[PDB]
Amino acid sequence: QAVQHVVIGPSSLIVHFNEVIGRGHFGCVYHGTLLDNDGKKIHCAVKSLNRIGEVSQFLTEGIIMKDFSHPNVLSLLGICLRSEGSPLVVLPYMKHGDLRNFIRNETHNPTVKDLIGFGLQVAKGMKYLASKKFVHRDLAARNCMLDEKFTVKVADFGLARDMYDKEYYSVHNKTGAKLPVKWMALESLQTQKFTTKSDVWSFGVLLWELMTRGAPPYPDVNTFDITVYLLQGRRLLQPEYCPDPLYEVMLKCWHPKAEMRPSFSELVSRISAIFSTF
Ligand SMILES: O=[N+]([O-])c1cccc(CNc2nc(C(F)(F)F)nc3ncc(-c4cnn(C5CCNCC5)c4)cc23)c1
Repeated sequence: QAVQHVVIGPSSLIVHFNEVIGRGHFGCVYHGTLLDNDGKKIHCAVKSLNRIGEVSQFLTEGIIMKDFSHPNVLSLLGICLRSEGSPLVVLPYMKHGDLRNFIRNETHNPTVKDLIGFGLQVAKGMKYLASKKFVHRDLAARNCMLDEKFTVKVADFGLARDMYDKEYYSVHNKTGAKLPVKWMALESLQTQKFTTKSDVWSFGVLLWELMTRGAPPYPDVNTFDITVYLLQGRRLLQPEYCPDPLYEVMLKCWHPKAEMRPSFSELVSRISAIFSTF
């Protein structure tokens, strides 16, 4: 026990295994139905982890993840160990899928204000995580979800940590770490260490993705050259319809001196002000 408050009884959960809605390196994600305490049926997303010594680490992870709670951070609904043996991670269903795919979709019409609002939401989610001394390491539009109410959830963390799109990652050959090179702070490219200050660099990249509606960053600088491009002081350019003040905020996030970058509390303030004016 001690993980009992995280536990979901098997007969209280249906996983719709024919309906794959996501795939990461650590397992598939399926549509599911959970019967809550209320006795109401709710839509969930279920994560099937394929890959006994490491079982107790999973229960360990479930409880710490359960303690995190915020409107803009992905929440853990529960975990279900079945007779199958494959641990199941139960998370709320995100109607609009990941934020990058939502904005790239040409049939969607998010407004400039919408896009700035998504950004603010992440800033808020990230503010809460940095206060709990949590470093994300992989903040990006592809790793934020969008629910039915246009609420952004910072995901890719705890039991949901994975690679869902291999395309942008280098996997280090010695340490195993995923390295999303084009979202990485300069100092992270050099030392492979990550901080809240490097999260801030990445949030900057995320804002740029928002104001370009999911364009690939630095499409013409190869991976290797990214380090000298940044050492040369060069940075991503202002997208066409990105307000001047917001771009200034991006540039702040990319200052070569980590200490010189704003904190997420400071980013929430500047961006709320931008969001509310005009
Ligand atoms: O953990 N992540 O940050 C992450 C990032 C990218 C992909 C995933 C796996 N995809 C997912 N992970 C989760 C989570 F994290 F809560 F379990 N919840 C999810 N809810 C809904 C959907 C989904 C898939 N298609 N759609 C609709 C898109 C518009 N039309 C058709 C259906 C929604 C994908 C999820 C996870």
